Amino acid sequence: SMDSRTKSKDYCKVIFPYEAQNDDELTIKEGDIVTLINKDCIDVGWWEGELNGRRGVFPDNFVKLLPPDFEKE
Repeated sequence: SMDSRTKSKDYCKVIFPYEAQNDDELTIKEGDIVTLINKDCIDVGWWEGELNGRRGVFPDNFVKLLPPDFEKE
């Protein structure tokens, strides 16, 4: 039962579609919401998040970081 138990979290709204080229990547569909878990370093413009129970990496250029007020959990 993979779940999150932390206060310092982050959420992002899928602005555009993006299929994970591999298991290492994460798939996202426009309109959906991805939970930001980590943030790549050498991968400028890429962040690590989770969606539909799938954790991976995706282009930050295809997602919109939610405000500090918007908090699902």
